[PDB]
Amino acid sequence: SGMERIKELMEMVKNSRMREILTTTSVDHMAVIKKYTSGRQEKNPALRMKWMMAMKYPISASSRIREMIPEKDEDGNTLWTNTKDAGSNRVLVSPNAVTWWNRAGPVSDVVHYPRVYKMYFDRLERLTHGTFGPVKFYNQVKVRKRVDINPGHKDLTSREAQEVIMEVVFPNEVGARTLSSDAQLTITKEKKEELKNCKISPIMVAYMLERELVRRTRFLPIAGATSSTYVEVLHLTQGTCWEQQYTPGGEAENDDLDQTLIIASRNIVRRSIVAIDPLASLLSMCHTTSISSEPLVEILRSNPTDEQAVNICKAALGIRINNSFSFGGYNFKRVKGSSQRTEKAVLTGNLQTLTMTIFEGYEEFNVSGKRASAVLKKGAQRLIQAIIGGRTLEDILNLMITLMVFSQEEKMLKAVRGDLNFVNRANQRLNPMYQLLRHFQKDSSTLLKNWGTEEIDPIMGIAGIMPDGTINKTQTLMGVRLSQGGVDEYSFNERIRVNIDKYLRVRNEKGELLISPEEVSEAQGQEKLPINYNSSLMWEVNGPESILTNTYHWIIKNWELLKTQWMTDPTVLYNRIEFEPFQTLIPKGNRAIYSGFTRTLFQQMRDVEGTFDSIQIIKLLPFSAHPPSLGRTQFSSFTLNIRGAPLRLLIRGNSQVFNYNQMENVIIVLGKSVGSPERSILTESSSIESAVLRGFLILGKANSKYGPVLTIGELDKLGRGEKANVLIGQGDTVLVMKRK
Amino acid sequence: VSSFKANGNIEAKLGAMSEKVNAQIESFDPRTIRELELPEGKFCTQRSKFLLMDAMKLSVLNPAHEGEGIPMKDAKACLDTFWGWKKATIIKKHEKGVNTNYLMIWEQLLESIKEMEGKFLNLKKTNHLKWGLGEGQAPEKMDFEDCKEVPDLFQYKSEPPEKRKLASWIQSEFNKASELTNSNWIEFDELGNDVAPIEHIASRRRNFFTAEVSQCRASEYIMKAVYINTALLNSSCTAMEEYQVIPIITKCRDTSGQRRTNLYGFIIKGRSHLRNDTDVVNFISLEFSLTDPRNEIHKWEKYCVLEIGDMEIRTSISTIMKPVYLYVRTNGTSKIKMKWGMEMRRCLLQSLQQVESMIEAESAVKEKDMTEPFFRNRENDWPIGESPQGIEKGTIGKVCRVLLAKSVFNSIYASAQLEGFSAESRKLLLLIQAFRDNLDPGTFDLKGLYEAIEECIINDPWVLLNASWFNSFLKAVQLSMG
Amino acid sequence: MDVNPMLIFLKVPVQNAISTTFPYTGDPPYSHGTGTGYTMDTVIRTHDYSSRGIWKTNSETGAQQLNPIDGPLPEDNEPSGYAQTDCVLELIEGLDRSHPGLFETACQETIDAIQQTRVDKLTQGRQTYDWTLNRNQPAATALANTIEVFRKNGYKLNESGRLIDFLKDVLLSFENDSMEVTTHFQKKKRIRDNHSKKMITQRTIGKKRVKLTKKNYLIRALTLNTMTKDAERGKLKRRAIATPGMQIRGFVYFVELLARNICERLEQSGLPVGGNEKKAKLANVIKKMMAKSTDEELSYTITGDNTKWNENQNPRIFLAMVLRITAGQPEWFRDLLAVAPIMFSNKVARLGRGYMFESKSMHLRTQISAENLSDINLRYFNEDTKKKIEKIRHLMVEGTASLSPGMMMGMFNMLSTVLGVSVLNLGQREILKRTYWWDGLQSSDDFALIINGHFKEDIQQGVNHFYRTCKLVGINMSQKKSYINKTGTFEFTSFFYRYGFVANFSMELPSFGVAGNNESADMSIGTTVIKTNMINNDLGPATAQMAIQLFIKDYRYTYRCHRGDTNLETRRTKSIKRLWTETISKAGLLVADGGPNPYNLRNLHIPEVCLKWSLMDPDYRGRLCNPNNPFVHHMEVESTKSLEYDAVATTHSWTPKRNRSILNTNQRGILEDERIYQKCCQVFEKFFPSSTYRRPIGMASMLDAMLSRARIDARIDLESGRISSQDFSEITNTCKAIEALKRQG
RNA sequence: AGUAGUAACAAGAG
RNA sequence: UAUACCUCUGCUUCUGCU
RNA sequence: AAAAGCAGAGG
Ligand SMILES: O=c1ccn([C@@H]2O[C@H](COP(=O)(O)NP(=O)(O)OP(=O)(O)O)[C@@H](O)[C@H]2O)c(=O)[nH]1
Ligand SMILES: [Mg+2]
Ligand SMILES: [Mg+2]
Ligand SMILES: [Mg+2]
Repeated sequence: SGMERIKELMEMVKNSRMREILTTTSVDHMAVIKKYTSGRQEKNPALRMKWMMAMKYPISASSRIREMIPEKDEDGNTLWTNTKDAGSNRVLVSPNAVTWWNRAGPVSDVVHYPRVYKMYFDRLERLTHGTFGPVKFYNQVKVRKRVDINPGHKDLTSREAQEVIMEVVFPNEVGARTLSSDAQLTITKEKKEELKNCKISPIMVAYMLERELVRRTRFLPIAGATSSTYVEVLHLTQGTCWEQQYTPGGEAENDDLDQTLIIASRNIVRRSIVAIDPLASLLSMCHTTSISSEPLVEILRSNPTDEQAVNICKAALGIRINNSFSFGGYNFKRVKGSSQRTEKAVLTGNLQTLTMTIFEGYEEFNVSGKRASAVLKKGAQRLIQAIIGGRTLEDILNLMITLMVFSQEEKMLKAVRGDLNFVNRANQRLNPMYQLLRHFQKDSSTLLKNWGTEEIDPIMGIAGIMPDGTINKTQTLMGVRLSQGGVDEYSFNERIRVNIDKYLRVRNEKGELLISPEEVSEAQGQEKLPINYNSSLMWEVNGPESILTNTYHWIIKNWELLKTQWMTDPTVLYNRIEFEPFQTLIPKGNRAIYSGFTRTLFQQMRDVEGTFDSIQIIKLLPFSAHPPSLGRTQFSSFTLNIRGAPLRLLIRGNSQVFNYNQMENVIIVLGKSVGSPERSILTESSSIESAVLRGFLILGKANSKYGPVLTIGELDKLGRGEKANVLIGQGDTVLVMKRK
Repeated sequence: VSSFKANGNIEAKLGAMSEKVNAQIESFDPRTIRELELPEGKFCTQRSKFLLMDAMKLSVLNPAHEGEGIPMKDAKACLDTFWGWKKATIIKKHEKGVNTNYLMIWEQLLESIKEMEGKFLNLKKTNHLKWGLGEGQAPEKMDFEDCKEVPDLFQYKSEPPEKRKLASWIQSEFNKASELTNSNWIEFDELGNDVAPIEHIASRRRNFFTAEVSQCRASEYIMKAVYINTALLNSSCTAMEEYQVIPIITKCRDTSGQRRTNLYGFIIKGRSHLRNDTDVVNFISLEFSLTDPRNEIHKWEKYCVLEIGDMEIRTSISTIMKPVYLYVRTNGTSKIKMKWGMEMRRCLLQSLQQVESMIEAESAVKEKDMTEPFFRNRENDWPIGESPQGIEKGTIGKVCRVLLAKSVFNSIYASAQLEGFSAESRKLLLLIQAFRDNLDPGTFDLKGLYEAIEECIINDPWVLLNASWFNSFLKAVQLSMG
Repeated sequence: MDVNPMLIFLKVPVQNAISTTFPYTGDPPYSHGTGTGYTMDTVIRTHDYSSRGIWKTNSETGAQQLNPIDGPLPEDNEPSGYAQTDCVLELIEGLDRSHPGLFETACQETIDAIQQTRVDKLTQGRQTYDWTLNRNQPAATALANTIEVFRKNGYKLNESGRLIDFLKDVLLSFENDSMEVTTHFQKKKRIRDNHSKKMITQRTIGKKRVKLTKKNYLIRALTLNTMTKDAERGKLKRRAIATPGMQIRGFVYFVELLARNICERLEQSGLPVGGNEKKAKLANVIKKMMAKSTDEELSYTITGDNTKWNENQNPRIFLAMVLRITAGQPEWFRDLLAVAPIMFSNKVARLGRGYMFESKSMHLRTQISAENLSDINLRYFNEDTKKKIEKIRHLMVEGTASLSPGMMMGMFNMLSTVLGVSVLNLGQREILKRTYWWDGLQSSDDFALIINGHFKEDIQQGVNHFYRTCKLVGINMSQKKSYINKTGTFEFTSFFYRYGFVANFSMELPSFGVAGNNESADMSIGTTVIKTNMINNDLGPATAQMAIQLFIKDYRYTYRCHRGDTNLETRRTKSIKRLWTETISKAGLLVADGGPNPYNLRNLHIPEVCLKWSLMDPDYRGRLCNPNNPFVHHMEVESTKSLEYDAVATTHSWTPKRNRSILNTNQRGILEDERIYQKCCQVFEKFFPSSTYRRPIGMASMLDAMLSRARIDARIDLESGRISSQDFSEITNTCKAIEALKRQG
């Protein structure tokens, strides 16, 4: 009852050396005297275990084992010996004592292993009831992402989970730390209800709760699903050349299923716009698609996720639409106005360069979620008016902060104080809007102080908020009015029946344009649950690099027939549907002029005889799949969008995208080999290059007989028969001739 | 520093510095670089802890004696199947060593094997065995304070190793090591049930790999080295004072499925009171052999060879009678070398990974498992050798055995010369690769690169063979551009 | 047919088959003997490369310090230590101007971390030069002895439990004229061995009181103990490493923390990321550098290494970098962050253990120490050691050697990364405004450097410009170990990029084995090593199955735990067969109890006690996972043959035997304080349960914390119906008697 | 002798 | 008198032996 | 979009 340890301490305080240590060493210096050693330490414990098992007693244990294990076996082996000098509480133990305990020890009916190691038993239950699909062989494209090896509690972060663990196991040992969330209080109550009168040691209970509640993340090379139940068996599902289909035992998490639903719908829409019939391609792609071995067309019937790509799939199916999106924990029911997105470069308040997508255009919103409501008028980079209401004082200010971040002006972007990285520690592009949102939600003073004040007319229906917080009805912020009732609910849960057409634009039954395919985000995130587009319109694994490598692999392995289509009747070759997911990586403005440039190069390669290069047909053939323009320009590269970053594909020679190694005689696409064309390249590779310049033939290297060098776009002052030199690229100097 | 304003300082000291401070890129072309300079001198000597291509085993088929598994019982059962024991006579003297000591060591060994009553055998501390194990060859370590008045107290000498020459036997050892046998030397353990489809695919490929890798001779050297280092470690740590006898015993299964116990010789352990991890336990190795040492005598510099028997050897036309020699030497090892010798089985992991990647890099391009087409459609894909005609291409099993034997010899002949040579020639391999990629390579000091590579080729037969291999690969690359 | 394995490179590219070029199945190169010659060679090279600098004698230590900064510009392509400080300051200023706000946020992070950090952060080191003992000790004992010597003088600021108060005491300790330490000493006597019948010497280590002078303490506080590095792959010759002491490690921790906060937010540093985060960062910055280039520009890459890197840096350059980075910061911040380059510039290098000297008329060997090498006549050493002592003799200060230039082996890895990243940053095309521009990555001394130019001559001028700019700041690129090629294939810290980072399985081959903890931890480690190498290092499925089989073989032969149907005869064969024949469900037995292997490619992540739980016998799992397990440690039941908690561990979680004996050496005089410290920690943990889980926090003495805990817990047990009033009066009377013994002793 | 390789082991501090 | 510093990854939660 | 120890590798 606590009287034995105080007599232990009174016995240890009469020894003067022990008393000097107890009186002079503080609690912070007891961390130092705990790891104090004096004797020799031993390196290489592997070799020491290799030789110490040859001894009779390689195991040391507590002295109690003299009363729980006999000295001899049935077979006569000695199970333990005491150590030589007495007084120590240790004896030397043979492994035959271990085997004797496992064959004739006392049997206890209670075992704490299935409770403490519940996580490993849940993995085993997930594996035992897991279904295995076939194994497919193709080029994997793995991305090193930060994934969860431990999913943790959904309501807790790792710091809050450690707070909960120190409150459940060691309640008198939290310092000046209180629990913040209602989630932390409820989980502390539940875990104190389970772990009461527990016979397990508190440290083992702490590590059990630590492997239950604490989220752990590692950087792993992931192809496909990054949920914590698909990362636990990551060694089994993916390899360097193969993909093993697998579905665990249980239900998919809803917060994972909504996210991979959004990603599946975004991929289906963005593939559908490129097609001839976007509606028929979307309906063909949506039925065969299965997320985590559950069909997509029956997840869309019951999922309440509302997003501009999920909504186009639902409007094509016949599901009622909640025409909205989500931003910062609030649903944004857009009422009036239609904006359109444009990529710009914005200098920030921390002198940081940043590239975003800002929406040019007029809009009107009805923002509302879970504690508050606001009506918002907003143009391109302007926050006009915000009649914000709610149910407390803090919540209307929180919605005000969220709407001021959502405005995307030139004023909040130059109002940042401190640091705000838009790349991670591995230089991976963090989302800039949520970065500015989580910045201006903790430190929000310098946004309000730079927001200023405005004089408003003191008429009812509108109050005002100052840039500190004292409510006045004469002076307000520059747009921030306080609604005295808010906005009416019960019409934001109301879903709307909608029309859709061939080109995937959603109308209501009135006729107001709700969603266009241009509003769909061209962000390439990867899913938590595996998506299987079981279609002839999508490759096996999606993503930009997989589309690139699969397209070039399909061109290479079908080159004997595609070459024959290229030689005679090429207008059916460019319009093949296998080139169609490639166009989703070209930005929409360049597709027609890239296809016109490529078709002009291919026609010059047909007309100028003997100038055949099959690598130059393979490299540029997926760019010719768009109805072209007529704009006579000169490209030195074709830029594609991969993971939010551009990548240039050079017209002449090899690059980081498309290389052809004469060592292995293999075409390498993005670090992955996609094969040899037909090993039929020796009949090709003459001197004169034809498919590099639009209207000009490359005749060897440069010459001093033919004037000074140029650059690429200096050829309009040339005539049929004028030969010149061009600094084409990659430090090359070539001679250039004009055709008739 | 707080009020420093840059006024173009770096460009000023770039103008002020000499133009003899530069990094001039010299262009790299392998059709113009010279080969590695192998040293000159006496030929290289065998330095392994057991005979590899020359060892002879007394074998018993399906042992069923009183000690079927005990070491000296299997040694006695294998020695009982040899009745040609004549008197020991030295036929190849160790030059630096008393050869009558090696003769008397084999006599004492065989006689105590005869009167052996027990499971272990500790030899008697005789004068010739004390010479052959070096008992007393250390000076007595004193404290300096107690020997400040010594006139002849000079130092330990730190000569480098003497430059030896590439002898032809190490290529023959690597040739015999990469060959199949009529036995199975690795006897693997069990797995679980192959439930997943990838476990069926992996088990099919692993059965191919096991068929090609368990019957290689390098697997026999794996089992010999693992057994010798295991027994030597246990005896060094449990029998420190006693001169324990350890028989070289391996256990194999023939391709007809019958077990066999092979005896290759004996190892008399020395005194082993090792405290460091580089402290050397001395031992004496006595291995049976049929090869006459007088034909390739430069290989056997540290060996005393005494002819000890006769045996009727069968041949392809008729049957003859041959003598039986016993290669005796003093050798030594350490706890680190015994540790890394007990773990030679991971050489299987070093080769079989690489070959599997060679399948997998094809399997991602062919969109199918290319394990069975690699092991059955014998199209002779990888170049692994050099004949007097041209360059010889083998199959994936031959490549698997060659890479196995290369990892095995990396573990047998481990030295700092090998580490330095591989690290410094990796750069030259990468420069040759960058040239073959048409990636226009170039160095700043190729003479210093060659000087750093050739600094490690001193006296090791494996490193000299690897430098010769590098020269042959460079000549093959130069011939590939003709 | 002569077999050549390297002809495999005639078909497979070199990066695809790179694991064959790593001979990592044999033993690594160890050293034998002393690291005295390698220390002498490091000192001789360090003063060789800086020989044209200013020689000056330190007024405090007396050491001949060499000052190569602002020295003559180099005239050859050799290593040079003559670094120009205006060039260093221009590089740090341009690094700030390119990354605005970076230095202020890093300095503010370091200011906030300065006040938080406690002294025990210094106990996270491996083997520290104990200036109290003139040996190497573990960092916890080195800090404990340092704090005891400090508080035995009038230096008790570190009692406030902060690192910065300990650093105030460290800098104040140089003012003490007669610092007093406690050392070790041996008492030898001759006694006869009984098992071998030889007369030997019996050394007994004790304690001793000795006082240091002011200059001697200043030498021992600035001393870097030098040892030789073992098991290093890839080198023919050995080399020396150095360990500093407790006076310097706190300052180096704060400077490296500031430089870590800088290096985390630079695109061009390979530090502190590692593994897959490093490979992701490298491929992302390669994609960004190739996005910055245009079509017309060439692009080359220098697979670079810098020669003799740590002996060609300087603490004066790092002083300039620290003072330029912390510009605008407080003055106490600038002084505290500038201590560590000043402590490194006046540093001194302890040579080694000496040499072994051999006699032949007496047939003797003996060890003459490195502090006695200046007494021996020069005719006894061999010619190389004689040359080294002649080249080094004027630098000896009390056995150590003066080493003012050079870092001495890697204590400033992030600050050196910042100094290289500044030269990477100078090659921006808007800074240079030339026909070339460069960018790259830099870990510590390794660099990949992507140089762009309009022609190959511009690449040559960019190589020359980078090389000379590195020469101006004390960075000498190795012309031997570096090479250039077109961009798309390079190597960076043994990561072989070939349009993407290829795998290298051989480098992780020494992990594949039995770890040697106990029967359960080794099984989990082996299966997890196979699992993570399947995930990361491209280990194939068939090879992973073979690795499971090889690990099961090695595990059974290590722990002598073969199955019941096998006929091998070990020490455990009869007991394992008795457990085998009496067990009904043999598939539920563990591998350490003769059971079969359960593992395949799908269940590598599931432990073995879990994977077999449905197949065990109820008696077998009642014996294996018995709550009262005698092989593991049991807790004590806190205030809720005494009461213990129930052990959740299995019977295969035992403690292997440890040996701390030294040959012929009695150590009952110095191993006693460790036992008293563990007794004190064990009596503390009976009052505070969480002290094993998270290390506690406080400034009061352990007796006062324990007495207040006992008093308040007796009161809560009294007023909740869990103790009687007689027990409460007993506990409070006991605590009052302990309080009477904490003062009236 | 042998291991070994810039200095050691070849028992008496790891 | 003898395995330094930094980083990543993996495992474990250790009570202390002539 | 959101504690320490040991081992292995790299620098
Ligand atoms: O084990 C190690 C390896 C490397 N390093 C640190 O990393 C730097 C580069 O490590 P390095 O291998 O390049 N050696 P270096 O001193 O440059 O000489 P050289 O072989 O001619 O290139 C070294 O100078 C040390 O500062 C360590 O501190 N410890
Ligand atoms: Mg270097
Ligand atoms: Mg490098
Ligand atoms: Mg380096």
